[PDB]
Amino acid sequence: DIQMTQSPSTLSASTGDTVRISCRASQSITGNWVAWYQQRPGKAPRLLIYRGAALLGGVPSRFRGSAAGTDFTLTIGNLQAEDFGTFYCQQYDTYPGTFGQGTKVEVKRTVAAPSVFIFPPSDEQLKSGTASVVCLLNNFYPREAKVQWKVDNALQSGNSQESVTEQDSKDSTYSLSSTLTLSKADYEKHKVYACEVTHQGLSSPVTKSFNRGE
Amino acid sequence: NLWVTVYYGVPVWKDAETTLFCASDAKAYETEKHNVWATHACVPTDPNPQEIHLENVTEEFNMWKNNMVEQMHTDIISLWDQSLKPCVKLTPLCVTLQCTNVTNNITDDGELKNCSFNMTTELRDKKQKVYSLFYRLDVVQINSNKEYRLINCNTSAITQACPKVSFEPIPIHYCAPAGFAILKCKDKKFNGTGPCPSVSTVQCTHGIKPVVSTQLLLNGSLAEEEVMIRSENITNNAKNILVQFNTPVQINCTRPNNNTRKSIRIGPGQAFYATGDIIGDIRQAHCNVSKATWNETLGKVVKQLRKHFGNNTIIRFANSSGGDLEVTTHSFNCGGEFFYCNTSGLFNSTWISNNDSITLPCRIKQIINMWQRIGQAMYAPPIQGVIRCVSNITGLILTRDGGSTNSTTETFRPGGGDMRDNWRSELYKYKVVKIEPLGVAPTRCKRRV
Amino acid sequence: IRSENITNNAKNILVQFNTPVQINCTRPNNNTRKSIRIGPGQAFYATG
Amino acid sequence: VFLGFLGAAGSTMGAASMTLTVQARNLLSGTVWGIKQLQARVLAVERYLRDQQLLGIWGCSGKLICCTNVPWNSSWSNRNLSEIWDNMTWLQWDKEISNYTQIIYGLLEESQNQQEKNEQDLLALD
Amino acid sequence: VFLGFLGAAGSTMGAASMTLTVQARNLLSGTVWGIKQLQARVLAVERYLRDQQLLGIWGCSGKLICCTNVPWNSSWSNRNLSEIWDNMTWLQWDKEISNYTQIIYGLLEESQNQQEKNEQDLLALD
Amino acid sequence: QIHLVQSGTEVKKPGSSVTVSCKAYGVNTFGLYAVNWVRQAPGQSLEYIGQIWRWKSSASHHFRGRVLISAVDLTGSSPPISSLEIKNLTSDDTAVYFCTTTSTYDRWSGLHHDGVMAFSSWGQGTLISVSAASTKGPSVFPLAPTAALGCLVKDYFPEPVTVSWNSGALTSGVHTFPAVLQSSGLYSLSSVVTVPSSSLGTQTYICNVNHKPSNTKVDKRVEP
Repeated sequence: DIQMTQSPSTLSASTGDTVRISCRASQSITGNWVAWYQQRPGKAPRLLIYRGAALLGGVPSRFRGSAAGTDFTLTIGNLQAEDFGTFYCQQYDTYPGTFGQGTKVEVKRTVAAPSVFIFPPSDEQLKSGTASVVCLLNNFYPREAKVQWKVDNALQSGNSQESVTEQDSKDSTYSLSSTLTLSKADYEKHKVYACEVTHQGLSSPVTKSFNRGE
Repeated sequence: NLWVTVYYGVPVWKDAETTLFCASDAKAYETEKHNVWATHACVPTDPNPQEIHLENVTEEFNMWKNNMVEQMHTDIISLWDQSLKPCVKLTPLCVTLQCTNVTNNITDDGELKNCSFNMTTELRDKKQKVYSLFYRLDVVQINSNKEYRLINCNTSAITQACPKVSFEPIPIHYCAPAGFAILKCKDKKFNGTGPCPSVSTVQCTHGIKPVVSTQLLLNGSLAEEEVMIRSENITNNAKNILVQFNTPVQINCTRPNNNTRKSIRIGPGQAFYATGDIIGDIRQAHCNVSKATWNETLGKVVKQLRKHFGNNTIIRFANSSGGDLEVTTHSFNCGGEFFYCNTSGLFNSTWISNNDSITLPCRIKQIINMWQRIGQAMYAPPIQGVIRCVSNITGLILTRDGGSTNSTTETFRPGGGDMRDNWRSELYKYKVVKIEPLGVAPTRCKRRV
Repeated sequence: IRSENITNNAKNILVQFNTPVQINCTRPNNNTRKSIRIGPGQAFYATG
Repeated sequence: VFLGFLGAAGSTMGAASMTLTVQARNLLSGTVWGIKQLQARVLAVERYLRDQQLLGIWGCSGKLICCTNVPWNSSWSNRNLSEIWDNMTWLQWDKEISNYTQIIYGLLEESQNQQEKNEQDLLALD
Repeated sequence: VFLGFLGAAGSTMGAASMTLTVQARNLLSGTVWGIKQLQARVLAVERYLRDQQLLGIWGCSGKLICCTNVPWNSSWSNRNLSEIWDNMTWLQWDKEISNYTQIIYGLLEESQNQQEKNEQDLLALD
Repeated sequence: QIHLVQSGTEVKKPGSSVTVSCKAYGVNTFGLYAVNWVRQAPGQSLEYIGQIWRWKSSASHHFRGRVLISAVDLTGSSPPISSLEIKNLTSDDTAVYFCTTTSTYDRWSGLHHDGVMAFSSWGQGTLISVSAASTKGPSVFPLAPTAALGCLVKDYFPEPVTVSWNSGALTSGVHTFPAVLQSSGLYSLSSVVTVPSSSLGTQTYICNVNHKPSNTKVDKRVEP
């Protein structure tokens, strides 16, 4: 199997811009048997370019591909609103046909520090037998943000799950939800529970925490 | 390290199209008679029609997009006028006609008229008073005794194909030039689309009579094994569907009337061949078909439809819908004359799952606009006496009905009328390509310094 | 200014503009076309 | 063997290089509706002299075989000698070559006969 | 380099002997008033086969370059080697040589291929 | 024009099997078009499963022997369609499944390369969800508190849940996060709202969670 490593995973651009998505292959594909697809969320992908630089009937002239050895590049000059979405590169030189990791194409916006809140478990949850602590990161740009849970000044991993919103047309920002879950009995094995957010928009890591009852 | 190396005359071909050329052999060329139908300048056929088979070649065949048909479609029309242009122009024949119901003893509820009209002679001053007998389809009345006039007078300039030139279909072999070739798809069960398993190349087709006919195909090629069902797209009722027999079917077509040809002088050099009075019994045209092999034909056919449609279902036959007489009826030239026949009782049937013959009425029409092109008509001179032609039915054209009731019954009737379907009958196995004898492939070879 | 020979008055002289000139040509009458049948296949388009 | 016209098609190229003089020989083969048989053979001599012109202006000048000082680039259909001649036919291979034929051909005309036939007068002018 | 068709024309011949594969490749280029587009391409194949005819029956048999055993007579517009190729162009030079070209050409057809191709059967009759 | 319509959504348990239909309207025949089945895992890339070209079925070596891909030419009633059947399901097969239609008529098309081809026409897709859990209504808890509050909708199956605030009264600043699939094989999400803290005691905030699969509806008050 051929392995397609796409790059970059995420890029930001604005209308009219010239944008470049690169896709490198494990072997060299001389016959240029590589395709390009656009997938807006939920709706099925649309075939954009085949055999390297072949334009599918009806695809705008703004889309153009270049194939050189192992590296491939899809180029979008004059980026439009309808163009935003996620892009994938596909090879079909060898069986089976394989796709790339994908490239998100988001809109541009000034870097925004995230509004951080911490939510302790509801008292209704405690008598249910499980305890969930939620950390909210709202209106953050860019979407690259890491969060960790610190109890007793000690790391906690493997029991935290994340969820991220999708692009807002009005603000062009994202929000994220980090849900830490653990047993009722473990919950009262310590006093302090902390959510720490590392983000570019913050000068130094901002930590928001709570002691039990406070 | 590989290089590039050129090889001339490699077995690389690409698909393209160009102008082809006819082969009438030499035997129907001797028919002569001052350009009998087609054959005049036609190239002779190969005495040994070499058929070379190619191996490991998977070629995708399409008879419906095949370009060889449109050529054959146009040539027959051009060659048609190429006869009529030296022939006699009947444009002066548009005249008020005093006609009568033909002489018979009652028992009707005519169609033949004793038509007296004032005409002209070779001497431009003196004129002519003549009578002739015409079929009802070539004239129309105008509003004492009723007066009539020809049907084409308000449409297209009428000519008459001179009696030397005939209409008789002559087998034609279409051929390709150098750098190109023709491919014959020989696999027995072949629907005409998709890839063709059996691919063989020839420089000329088989004998193809450019039969000018509707609703039925005569004298052509026969299928093999099961009767083959070919359609471009069967989900569309509008697209015509073509069939090919493994068993030829006999038909005897006759004009039983014994005609007289009155040649009247419109010249100098011009003249018009009219119809004289029938000699003896008044009969009407007709053609006979065996009912036994017919019933078995529909049984062998209905078993083939149940592969493509249902394992067990209902199949009904009904007569046609509507259109021009050239569609609603069966058109063809029987020896000099163009017959138009009522096809009804053939298709009176309803089939589900598990000794005599038939007969059909027919009509003859002389003025013919065939291929509908306006501004120019043609008149077919009458042929003296009883006409008889025997034909062998090799093919069919049909259409389908519509939604009606869900998974209930499908009905079929005649169809076509575009002569491009007539040429698809013999061209289903054919298509054209072009050679790319130059090729570049790598090897360790390199030229000098 | 282009001419084969300018000393001959008879030879025509041709000019070429650097500036195109506008003109609006009209037939203001509202015509009727009477198609009369001289056929078959012939016919004549008259003025109404 | 005599497989006729195009008979060595679906065989691979290393065995299918034997009908070269067969298909090279059958390439040339030497009032209205007489026009139908006159226009058709005009493209035969044009298709022939195009092949003879390209064969002349490439560094070969001789029929049915050639070699080149032009390298087989690794941007061009990278296959081994069995994977070119012995595994792939002429349609299968020329299918893969169908992109980069002109990038071959400019090197055929220009790096050979504008170079090495220029070298013939320079090495022969003594 | 490629200045196009006839691109190095008004340059001298020594700098202008490089458009040869340009003009050689661009020489062939692949009912009434259909005849207007018909007669156009007729003269090109006759001109081209005339060039391959006389090129073949000259002692050269190869494209774009040739050398001869025919001496340049001193009565044939006597110029030095810079004054031929590097001082005078193809039109300027062919102006000077155009009187004597057939005097060259009979020696090209006849003193070479009726002589040196005739000597080949003598040298190879063994 | 070509439109590929595939079957409706299906939820199924592990160890079971499932076949998805793919109506191919506009295609003249599967002899001039090939059908490729491609899978897209949740929020990840796509994967080739198999195809059917020249009436020859195919498997990925990864999916060798586990899957069957069949197709039939058009009935007189209906256009030709392909079917994708999968056996011995695992939670790792939960994904969206795509139908592909690609013209095979031209050998030089560049869309295809000896069976391995790109994908020219696509269908809507069929969501196949594999989990051992059964239908269950959600337990809704409050995320109590410019300040922000929310509702935590946890332990529900299957998707989806709709969250509205004050019966639709509060829409600005509402972020309903997408569902995450818990280790328990159950779904859970939270919906948060940003509002001015001066109005926390003035106005009351209630989120309205509805789940049609379990036919359950709860309105949870987010008291500070």
